[PDB]
Amino acid sequence: LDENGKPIKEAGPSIPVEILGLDGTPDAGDEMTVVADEKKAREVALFRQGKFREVK
Amino acid sequence: ARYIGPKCKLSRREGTDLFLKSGARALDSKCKAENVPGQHGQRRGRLSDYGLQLREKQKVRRIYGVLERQFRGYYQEASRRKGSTGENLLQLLECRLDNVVYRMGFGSTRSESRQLVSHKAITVNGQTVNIPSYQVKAGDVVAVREKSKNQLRIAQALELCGQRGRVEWVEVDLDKKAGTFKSAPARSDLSADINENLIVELYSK
Amino acid sequence: MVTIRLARGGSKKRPFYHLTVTNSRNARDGRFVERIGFFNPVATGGEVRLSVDQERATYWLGQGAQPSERVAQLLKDAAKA
Amino acid sequence: HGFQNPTGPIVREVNIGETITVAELAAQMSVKGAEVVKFMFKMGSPVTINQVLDQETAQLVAEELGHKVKLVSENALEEQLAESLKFEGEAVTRAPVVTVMGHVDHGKTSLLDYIRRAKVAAGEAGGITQHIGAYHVETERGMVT
RNA sequence: GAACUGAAGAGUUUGAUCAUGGCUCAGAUUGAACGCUGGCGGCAGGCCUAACACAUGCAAGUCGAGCGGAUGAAGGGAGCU
RNA sequence: GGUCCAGACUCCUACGGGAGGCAGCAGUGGGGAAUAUUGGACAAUGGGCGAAAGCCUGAUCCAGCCAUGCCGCGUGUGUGAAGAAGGUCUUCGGAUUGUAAAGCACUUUAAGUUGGGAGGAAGGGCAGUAAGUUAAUACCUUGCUGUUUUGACGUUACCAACAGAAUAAGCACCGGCUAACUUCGUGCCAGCAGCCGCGGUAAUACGAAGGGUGCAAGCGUUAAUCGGAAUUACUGGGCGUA
Ligand SMILES: Nc1nc2c(ncn2[C@@H]2O[C@H](COP(=O)(O)OP(=O)(O)CP(=O)(O)O)[C@@H](O)[C@H]2O)c(=O)[nH]1
Ligand SMILES: [Mg+2]
Ligand SMILES: [Mg+2]
Ligand SMILES: [Mg+2]
Ligand SMILES: [Mg+2]
Ligand SMILES: [Mg+2]
Ligand SMILES: [Mg+2]
Ligand SMILES: [Mg+2]
Ligand SMILES: [Mg+2]
Ligand SMILES: [Mg+2]
Ligand SMILES: [Mg+2]
Ligand SMILES: [Mg+2]
Ligand SMILES: [Mg+2]
Ligand SMILES: [Mg+2]
Ligand SMILES: [Mg+2]
Ligand SMILES: [Mg+2]
Ligand SMILES: [Mg+2]
Ligand SMILES: [Mg+2]
Ligand SMILES: [Mg+2]
Ligand SMILES: [Mg+2]
Ligand SMILES: [Mg+2]
Ligand SMILES: [Mg+2]
Ligand SMILES: [Mg+2]
Ligand SMILES: [Mg+2]
Ligand SMILES: [Mg+2]
Ligand SMILES: [Mg+2]
Ligand SMILES: [Mg+2]
Ligand SMILES: [Mg+2]
Ligand SMILES: [Mg+2]
Ligand SMILES: [Mg+2]
Repeated sequence: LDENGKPIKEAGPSIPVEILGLDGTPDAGDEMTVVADEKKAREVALFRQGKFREVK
Repeated sequence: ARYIGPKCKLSRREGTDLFLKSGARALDSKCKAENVPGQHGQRRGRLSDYGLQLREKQKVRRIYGVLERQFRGYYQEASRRKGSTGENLLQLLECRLDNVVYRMGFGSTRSESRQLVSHKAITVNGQTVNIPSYQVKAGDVVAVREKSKNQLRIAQALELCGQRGRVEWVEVDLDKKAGTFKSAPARSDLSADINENLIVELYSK
Repeated sequence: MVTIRLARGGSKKRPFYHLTVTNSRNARDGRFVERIGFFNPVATGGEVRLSVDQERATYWLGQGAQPSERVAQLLKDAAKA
Repeated sequence: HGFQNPTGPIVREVNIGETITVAELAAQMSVKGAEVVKFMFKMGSPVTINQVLDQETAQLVAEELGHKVKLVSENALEEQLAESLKFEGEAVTRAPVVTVMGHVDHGKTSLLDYIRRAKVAAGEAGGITQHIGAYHVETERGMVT
């Protein structure tokens, strides 16, 4: 979605949007990247989750 | 999976020949095959009935190079079939494609015949098979692909299978490397040292 | 009404068909009245492509059963041979 | 294809991470441990068998004794992901982002409400901002975030 | 011609023994969960708990050859252009 | 996935006044030890309507995710004694890891790249001809003939070529039951444990290390059912003192 609802399909280089589809709630300051490779993204996220639990 | 590692500690632990090298040089003059592997090798350690049954099953499995789950499947099929499962298990083990390729002299050992079969170099009924479990039936004609007929491996394997004993149940056509499976070899065609009664006893518990 | 149609069995990308006489408002693979043969889209080797009971098929067609399009074509092909 | 007697020394492929013990380094070098420590007594500050040694000096001492040294990454997934994700060409201009900061009641919400004509300061619990707000507006000149 | 073919025990009460008797173990199965580890394929399976509450899309329509009406193509042309 | 009434609960509102029912397919919160994608097509088999093209179809056919299960295949093959170097134990003689490694020489399955390539397809439109129906070489129905047209899956199954050993092994256990043993630390501690039981200064039982034994893309633990249990005894037990 864009600012005032009305869902859109693309988002340009400096447009704030609301994305819907993550598994958990992130925290502010985290950066997002488009991976375009399902397996790589999933395994990297699992590795990051393990490191997060360990550091906690 | 597959057992890949030192293929001679198995002979020492089982205490029999248990062919795993090519048999070219010897067995005694490679490993001093009179002691169990490991630090505690000189100890004898007489073992119990369950130990004897386990050793017999392990010896058969390591001879034919199959893992435990496939072996349980073989046992279940032998029990299902008619006529004395004890030698039914051997009938069924002696019909695998890798074992048949080994008996025909195309490979030096079972591992090398598995290498040949898995790498798409064998045709059974004029068409390629690469499963080292294909139960060949009586009357099939195991051959070698024409693009794979000039490998040296087959040359040494044939010239060394020339002297190990006459199988007398497969006819190998040496000049062009084509075989024939007349029938399954009966119990009297194999070595009379395996006590398959121990295997049947072990699984019936 | 009462129809004659194909019930699908077999497995993924390997279809097998039973020629079944069913009340039309049943599931494709649900309850039926009678099976009158089969059809094999792949066959090959010793497998037969299709087999039908002539007697049962004629009896059910005489009782007012409407075959599907495939059942009509396959039944006329079987009657041809 | 029989036995050919080896002539020269023995060379291995030592693998080193972020840190390593001297004992482990000697083990991957197929040399006695006490030798390696001795080799430190002849070159700078010595070490002990069990002391945790770094990666740079580990690679240096492994290459000094004629061995092929290949190291590993402690977090190789991140470098593998980052490497094959950032490669592009082309460049275009973009609308600027701007933030508005100040003291409590100096009027930073009212300025944005005039620029956008949105009157959001009328709401808001307590008449204060407690959330960061991000807007994309078409001003009289161009687009601004 | 076939539709079967099939049945193991051990540890532990006593100084030692036999019996009685409980406990425990060796097997086969899960719609399984957890820990460590992890290459590929084929065929299957996947809210067992809250018949708890539900944002948003889709899941049942068709017939102009049953009937008025209004939408009114291409064309034949007619005039002026 | 219709109507009416009543009720509980959410919501709209311009405050006058209305709406809702995922135990359909995706999806969310919540509960939990724990169970997946806002996917594609109606090409196939079915269902509704139509006369017939055809329209509809989260049924269905397929794709996505997860070692959840079953099955199959890989992680190489032969030779190789200075029985290399290191590790471990030692009666200090040596033994073992071990043909294991290195060296030498072979092979390319699966995965990677390139190029070929079925089967799932029956039918539909048009055109012609021949029979039947009449009253009729009409319309229409039916055989056949010619032409044109259809596949989500899909970069399909499968096949051929290239490169290199190259890209791929862990888990539990080793006192008896029950296959597999020694050294070093610790000293009724720290700990282990299914049952007997281990640990108080030489621990094959705790924790490591060498070695070994089982399985193996899995291996263990927990939970649950039957078995062993003839321990509810119909098959098939007992009651003098258990
Ligand atoms: N007279 C006058 N009053 C102003 C002006 N700008 C803001 N105000 C007044 O100041 C008050 C607070 O302004 P506001 O914009 O809420 O300040 P703020 O910095 O956003 C509050 P916070 O720092 O918590 O986000 C408002 O009531 C507004 O009327 C101005 O230019 N002139
Ligand atoms: Mg397996
Ligand atoms: Mg403000
Ligand atoms: Mg105030
Ligand atoms: Mg006692
Ligand atoms: Mg439920
Ligand atoms: Mg509903
Ligand atoms: Mg749902
Ligand atoms: Mg409900
Ligand atoms: Mg929860
Ligand atoms: Mg789960
Ligand atoms: Mg359809
Ligand atoms: Mg229409
Ligand atoms: Mg629709
Ligand atoms: Mg759809
Ligand atoms: Mg799998
Ligand atoms: Mg798991
Ligand atoms: Mg040594
Ligand atoms: Mg086709
Ligand atoms: Mg023992
Ligand atoms: Mg001690
Ligand atoms: Mg113990
Ligand atoms: Mg221990
Ligand atoms: Mg249990
Ligand atoms: Mg009972
Ligand atoms: Mg029990
Ligand atoms: Mg009785
Ligand atoms: Mg009794
Ligand atoms: Mg009494
Ligand atoms: Mg008494």
